[PDB]
Amino acid sequence: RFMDYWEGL
Amino acid sequence: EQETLVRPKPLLLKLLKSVGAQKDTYTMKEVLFYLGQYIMTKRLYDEKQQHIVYCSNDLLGDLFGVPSFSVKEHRKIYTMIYRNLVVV
Repeated sequence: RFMDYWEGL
Repeated sequence: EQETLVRPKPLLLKLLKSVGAQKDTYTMKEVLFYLGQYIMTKRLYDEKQQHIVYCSNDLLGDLFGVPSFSVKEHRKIYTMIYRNLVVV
């Protein structure tokens, strides 16, 4: 789910 | 407009080239995207807390100047990225 958090930048 | 054009320093370019194409200039959006993919491909995040990245033993750690960081630290991530490139 790293991408879910990274999408926030 | 709001888009940002940048030229990565040597080490950041190396980072970017390991997962993407080499270009004279990139957009900040491209840089952010590639960095995410680099982190993922190298599994630098904690499998059990994927919003935490440990980069001390990696090229990224040398670039950012920190042993680790949280993906939620937006100001920190942006400022560290800017310190590794020049805005055009």
